Amino acid sequence: KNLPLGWDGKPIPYWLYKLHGLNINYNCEICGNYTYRGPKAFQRHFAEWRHAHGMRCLGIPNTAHFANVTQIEDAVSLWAKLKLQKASERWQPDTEEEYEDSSGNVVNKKTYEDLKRQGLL
Amino acid sequence: MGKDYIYAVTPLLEDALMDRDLVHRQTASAVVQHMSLGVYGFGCEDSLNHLLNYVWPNVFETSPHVIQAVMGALEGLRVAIGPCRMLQYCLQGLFHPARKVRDVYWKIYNSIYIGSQDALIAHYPRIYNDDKNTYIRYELDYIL
Amino acid sequence: YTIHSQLEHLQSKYIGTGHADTTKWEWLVNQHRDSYCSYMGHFDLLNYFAIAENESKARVRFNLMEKMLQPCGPPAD
Amino acid sequence: IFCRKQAGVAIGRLCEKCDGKCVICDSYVRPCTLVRICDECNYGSYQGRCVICGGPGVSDAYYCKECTIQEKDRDGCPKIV
Amino acid sequence: MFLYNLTLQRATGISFAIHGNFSGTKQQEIVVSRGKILELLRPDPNTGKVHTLLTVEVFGVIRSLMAFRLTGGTKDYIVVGSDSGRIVILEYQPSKNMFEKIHQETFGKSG
Amino acid sequence: SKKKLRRMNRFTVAELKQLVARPDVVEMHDVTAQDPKLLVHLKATRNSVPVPRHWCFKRKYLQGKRGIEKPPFELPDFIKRTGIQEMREALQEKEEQKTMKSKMREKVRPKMGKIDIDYQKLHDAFFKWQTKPKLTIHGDLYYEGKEFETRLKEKKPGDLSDELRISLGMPVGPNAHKVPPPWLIAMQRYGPPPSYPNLKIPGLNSPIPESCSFGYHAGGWGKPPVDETGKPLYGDVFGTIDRTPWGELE
Amino acid sequence: ATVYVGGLDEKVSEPLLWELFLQAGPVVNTHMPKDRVTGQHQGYGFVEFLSEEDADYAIKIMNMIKLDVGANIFIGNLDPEIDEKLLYDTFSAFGVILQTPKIMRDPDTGNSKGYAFINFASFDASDAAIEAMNGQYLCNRPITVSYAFKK
Amino acid sequence: AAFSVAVCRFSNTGEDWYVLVGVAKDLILNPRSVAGGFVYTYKLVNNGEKLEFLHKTPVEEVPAAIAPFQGRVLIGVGKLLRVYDLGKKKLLRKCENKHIANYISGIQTIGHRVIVSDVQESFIWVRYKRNENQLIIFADDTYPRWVTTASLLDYDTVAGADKFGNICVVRLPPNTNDEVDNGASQKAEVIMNYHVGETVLSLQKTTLIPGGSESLVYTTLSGGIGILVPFTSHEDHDFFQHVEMHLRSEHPPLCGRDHLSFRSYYFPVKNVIDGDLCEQFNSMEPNKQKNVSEELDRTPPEVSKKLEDIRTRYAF
Ligand SMILES: [Zn+2]
Ligand SMILES: [Zn+2]
Ligand SMILES: [Zn+2]
Repeated sequence: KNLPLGWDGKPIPYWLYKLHGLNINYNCEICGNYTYRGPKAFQRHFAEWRHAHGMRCLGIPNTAHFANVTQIEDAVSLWAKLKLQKASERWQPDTEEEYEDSSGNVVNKKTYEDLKRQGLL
Repeated sequence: MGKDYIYAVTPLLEDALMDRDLVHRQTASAVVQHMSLGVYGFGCEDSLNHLLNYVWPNVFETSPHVIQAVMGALEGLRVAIGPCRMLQYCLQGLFHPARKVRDVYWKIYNSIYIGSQDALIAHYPRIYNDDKNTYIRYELDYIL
Repeated sequence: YTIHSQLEHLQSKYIGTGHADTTKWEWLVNQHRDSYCSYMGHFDLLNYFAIAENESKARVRFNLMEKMLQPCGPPAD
Repeated sequence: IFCRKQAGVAIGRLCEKCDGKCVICDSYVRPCTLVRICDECNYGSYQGRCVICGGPGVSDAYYCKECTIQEKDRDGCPKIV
Repeated sequence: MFLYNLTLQRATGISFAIHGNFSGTKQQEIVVSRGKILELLRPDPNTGKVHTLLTVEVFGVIRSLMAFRLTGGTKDYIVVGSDSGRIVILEYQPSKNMFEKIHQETFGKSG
Repeated sequence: SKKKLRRMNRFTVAELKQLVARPDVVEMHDVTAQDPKLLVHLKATRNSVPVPRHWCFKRKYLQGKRGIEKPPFELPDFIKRTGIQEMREALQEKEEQKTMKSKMREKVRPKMGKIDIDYQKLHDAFFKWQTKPKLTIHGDLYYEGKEFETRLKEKKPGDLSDELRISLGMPVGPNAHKVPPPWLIAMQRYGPPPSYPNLKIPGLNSPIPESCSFGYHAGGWGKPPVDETGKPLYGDVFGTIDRTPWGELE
Repeated sequence: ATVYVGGLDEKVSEPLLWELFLQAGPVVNTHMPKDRVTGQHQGYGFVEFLSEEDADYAIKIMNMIKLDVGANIFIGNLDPEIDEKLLYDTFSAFGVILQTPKIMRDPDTGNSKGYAFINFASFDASDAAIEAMNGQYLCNRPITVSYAFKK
Repeated sequence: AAFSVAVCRFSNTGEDWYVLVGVAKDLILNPRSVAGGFVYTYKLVNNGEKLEFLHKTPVEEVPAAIAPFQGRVLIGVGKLLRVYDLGKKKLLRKCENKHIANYISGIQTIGHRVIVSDVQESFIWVRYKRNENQLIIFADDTYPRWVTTASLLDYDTVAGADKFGNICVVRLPPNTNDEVDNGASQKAEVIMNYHVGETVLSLQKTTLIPGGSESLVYTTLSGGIGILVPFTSHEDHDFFQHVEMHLRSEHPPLCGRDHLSFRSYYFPVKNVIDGDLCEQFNSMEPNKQKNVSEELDRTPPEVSKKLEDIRTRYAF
């Protein structure tokens, strides 16, 4: 009858099964097309292992920002803009930190040290 | 003269606001109400914040006495703790999917609004303007 | 529910309240009107704006009370 | 149930059963300000009655200092009619 | 910390004014409003110098100020609408040099 | 059906997650809300405080606390100190032993002033030794079982306890510095964390704690882990104004 | 990631367990899901350090941390610098200890000459432990363990 | 349009001062929009008695605040907090931080800490780690405060004004992990809250009369000037505390209001006594003067002298 387990390993009675709503299945694509019954079960799975692995091998950490995004192209475009924003709000001294040469004209830190230690500055 | 025993009493109310029964939480809420109205203006606002953390979860409740003492605790706590803190507690559930939660938050925000509708003018969030409306308040961010 | 007769009398009593279905438009427009009524009432934010732009108190309050009519865009639909 | 048709300058009064409590807060202490009622719940056979008992107006309905700190006393005739 | 708050120089800017015989005479008095302050000056006709007779605190916001004379009396009451839910009625006592509250009517909430 | 066309407006959780500027918030039922762009901007505002857990649940608020057994409330120190509890315990045991007849006999001939506890003991507790309990700042609603975990988020390595030292084999007190714990031993032996590591071990990846001892017996620092060329395992395992408040009471 | 907390100490609380997990690296899980009857520690636990090499070196470090048919094993070249509970936990990784390690120390002083004997659970337990520590790394004088003699 | 000024001497050069001026370009106010900022340096010559122009570096935004900081200058340009050092072609940027919420209307900095003060969120404590040369956040506030100007009271305490009336004092908790690497890590607390009554446009920590103990001068936007002055003894403190706690009750304001609620208009009062209500005991009536000074069981002489002298030892 497909009746889910209890602690004492029997069928769960029907009004209780309806309450818990096991009928509803969630296609988690990250998890090897794993598919879950039970909604909070589904949700905790996002921090469960199979989802963790899925993430690692996706090439994107299991940080919360993607939890409940289950399709992988959505995940990659999401983490794409997220990447863009992290690189934005990083202060990178290479392109920001900027140096005038002696000659009254300015370059960045990088190029300053570049031409500095390749024999002019 | 509760500004003295407020500290002694808090860990007992937090004790009884983590469940013991309906009547347990109904009564600890009444105590919070009266402490707040007594300690209005003496700076013991950290303690009433701490007890907000424990009273606010009972917001979804049904029994008339229980939810009623809860609402009373929140009016007292509104004068004593200020209306920013309570508008922030009431922000996110104004526009919630559900309707039980939308309704309780609009009940509260109504009572927070009626009394002290005029502070809130400096407490409202910043709500961006889409295409065909203007929603930011540029009045407030003129520099000077 | 006679409580509700009184309570939508309360909605009729206090312009700016809400109910569980209230729309972002009514909410933010009511807060915008209230903001205006208080910029007028408090004798000093008026100096703040009067001085921020180069206007004068009559100019200031006339703008404000004109804006009070459709402050946050046109309506919802 | 409330009258709440707005306030006035006519004081309210208490029967002797109802003697002592605030009108809403149901306190027994530290009353600060006097109560006022509306003309409509002021007239006639309702002159000098108990806002709560309906009994004869003898003692003065008052306002618990909490009710005045929260200004729940600025709404008008709260008569349970 | 524990602080004590003191004002050395009152607010000077003027927001509202009324003119009336606020001392019953036909020497006229002027009642102006600073921010949270009600200040009364009487302009001497001799030199043309205005003496700032009475400067009082009201701890509120004066949003509206208007004098009025009763039908035939010789005094000049003040009606002040401020930011409490009240209308207030004021008078001058030169004998005590003080504003006096005749009546007081609540009609709503503060702010 | 019109609710069903708005239900076709009922966008995808990925629709949301990609649209939104702050994606941490987006949750399950967010989408069935009449105005999810608002709802999410709100939930991503500063300082605001999210709905309790338990509106979904079928069980009421703490009917889940139902099961367990719970220990009675624990007084404040400054109230125990004044020694009330023992007075009350003694009176309790007395009146639980006494029998009905003797109870009424004491009703009619009272033991007037059996006990005493003087003032200035009380008045000094409440006015001289009263102290700030532990409070939780804005936002941290209590939910069921929250106390189930006493404290956390000290990911710091140096955090040691005295019972920890004792029941781990290390020292308690001024020697909690000069005592490298038994885990710094294999820190020196095979390392710290592969992808965490941002912790340096004292005497193993950090320098000598104040007056530490180099040596290979019990009670020393051993070989500060170094390469064969001399550079340590990491860091340096060997080791190579006017903050006065303005308004303050006397 | 998943590490077997063996010789899992009874009262050595999961809280300080996770605090040591952090003081070593990624404290992500400290769990000793015990008997459904007892509540005390069940001899083997799962400690997850979400980085594999983190858990590896944390394990190399937190090993040896001081948490009758002849099932007694003789253990010499003995480290005199140990304590009772720590030595018992180290011996117990491969079995119970029905007698804590009795260190055959001289009585004139109270400092040992380097031998002991320990009643473990099984003879195969003494076998495995004495094998993994045959000549292997003891505290200061390398271990040398095997089946014990009878006195 | 020039909106910010600072006189500084960079240390690569010597004691040749330069004036820096923020100058925004082509602004609108009620929409918002700008064209762009420019950084006017002048060499402040004639020992400091006339400026001659040096250069005007273009920049992204209305450059609304400039601060001399450790041989260079911190500059708020809208959302950016960028650290600048000097050339005479233009001005070259040695650091940047990009995490400030909206718009940086103030920078006040102690020997090596920065208290940036944005326009809507708050004070935001920022750290400059020179050797890595980073600008990194460690502690900010828990409220929104539209600040108009802030002041430093110590190494951990900052006083703020606000556009709506208030002054507050916010203090870092005593144990701040100064050097490290919702939207923050650890935050500061609020230790006082006062509704002055008018927009307060400049605070300053100062002493007036010689040997007078320190003070806070606040100067509003309506011709008001005043001071907030500490207490040295719970005897003083409790005294005026009770003085006014009775004064509210028996001598309420004229204009209908309640004093507690007027001074806690926006956020409740905390640790400030209303010297201007206390100083009203003088102009009170003998009957009430009695009643209250008898509650204090001091004589109206005792009260009034203890009232006057506290202004005596701080101000005039
Ligand atoms: Zn009442
Ligand atoms: Zn009526
Ligand atoms: Zn009655």
